[PDB]
Amino acid sequence: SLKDMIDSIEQFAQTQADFPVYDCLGERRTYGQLKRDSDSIAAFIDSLALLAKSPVLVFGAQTYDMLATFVALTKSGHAYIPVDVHSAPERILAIIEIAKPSLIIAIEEFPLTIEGISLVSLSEIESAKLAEMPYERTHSVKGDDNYYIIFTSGQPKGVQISHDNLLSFTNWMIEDAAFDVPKQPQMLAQPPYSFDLSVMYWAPTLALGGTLFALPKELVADFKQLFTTIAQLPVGIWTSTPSFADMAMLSDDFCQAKMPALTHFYFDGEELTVSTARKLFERFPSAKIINAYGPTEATVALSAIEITREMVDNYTRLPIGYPKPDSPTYIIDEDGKELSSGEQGEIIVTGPAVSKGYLNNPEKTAEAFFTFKGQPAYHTGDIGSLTEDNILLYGGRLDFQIKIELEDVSQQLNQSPMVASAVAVPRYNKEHKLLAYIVVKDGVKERFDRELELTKAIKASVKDHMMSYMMPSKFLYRDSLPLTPNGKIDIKTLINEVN
Repeated sequence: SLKDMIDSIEQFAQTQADFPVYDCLGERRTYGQLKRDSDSIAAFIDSLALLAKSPVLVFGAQTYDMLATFVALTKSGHAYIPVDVHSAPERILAIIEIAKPSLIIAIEEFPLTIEGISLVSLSEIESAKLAEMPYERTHSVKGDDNYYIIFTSGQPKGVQISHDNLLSFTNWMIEDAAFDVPKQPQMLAQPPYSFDLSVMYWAPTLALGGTLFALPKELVADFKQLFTTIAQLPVGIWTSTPSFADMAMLSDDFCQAKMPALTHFYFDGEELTVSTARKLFERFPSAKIINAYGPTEATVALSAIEITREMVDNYTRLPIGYPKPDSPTYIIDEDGKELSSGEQGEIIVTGPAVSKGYLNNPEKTAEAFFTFKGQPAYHTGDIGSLTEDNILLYGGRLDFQIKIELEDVSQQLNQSPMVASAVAVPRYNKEHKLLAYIVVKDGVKERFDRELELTKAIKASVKDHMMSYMMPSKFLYRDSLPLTPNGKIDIKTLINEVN
């Protein structure tokens, strides 16, 4: 049972000083270096005489200095706000208005000028590391103090995760049979620090003293090379969105033979498709696949389960798994009434992993955060249900249960032997409403004179399992789907594209 994230990495600094905590295509850093580097940055932070416990915005990609800096802020009692190098300047500016950081640490070149706030760059950090100052933790973040603030993706909200929030996620994850995390795990680090899925690699990794394998900023660009460089890393564990795995599927190198070391896939953030999973079993016969689910507002994930071939062969949708023992999760009616097994309603999460709320936004906190049986609770905005087995099943976003949930129509379509992926979207006219974007498997377009014949053909492929009222009317064909900065299918965009 983990007690303090920092205490942990501090031990590994005594216990396995020269073991690698970080690797970027071969340039490595060790637990001993992480301790000294972060001790010295901490010292530099304290010398800046920032207001106690103020948050600090850390802007960069996924280099070692990002992590060293995060650890230094935690040591010196500051929550960090991670902002990725690719985020839109308006997003950055909005984040800065909401969070009112006392300092900006631009570990990559800051793309803006913001007067009124202290700004420090990479050179200051490197100069602090080079100075090797000593550090004693007198005012680290502990308990209910913010550990990090992650901004959501509408208009942005700042989710406050406390050290206690964090420990509850991490302690579950490393004790969970599904995840089954090995000692000193060797984990890919593909998700950006601005997205909370990244916690799913750095927390268990730092807690179990493994190594993070990070990729350079410019490989994020070209996908042919990306997946070829990833291929060469001795990574044991792949953590990403399912859409990112779908992209990996287009590479010859994404397979057992080229990635002999790969034992586990951890997915969160997005519906894991039956088809994606089947395909993963094609390329990695021996790999285990873990589906996990949770909102940012409850620390990364609240449930998880192993995916089997039994499930892939049989099910329409994949399960999102067993809720964690310390975070009681409930399904509720629209009236607030808890539902018995099997009925569908809003997923509600409770317990010590629930965020204390949205930084400086009490209206939105009051709307989503409430007390359920005297336990702090969060409205997920997700529809699902609970099995007798205590297994969460996913229906979809409340925003998209349009009565059925668009998500269901979508997965019923993905069942077509002709469809690569589909998304059912509605058309609006006065705030008044059934279509679907389709990408077909390759070599399908060419088998067909016109769109109508293709549409009739697709619609016949799925008819015997699709209720009549759930079959959309017009299909809109594209060659791929738009992807959000965080590796997700951009549903919002697709619904706007059809006004």
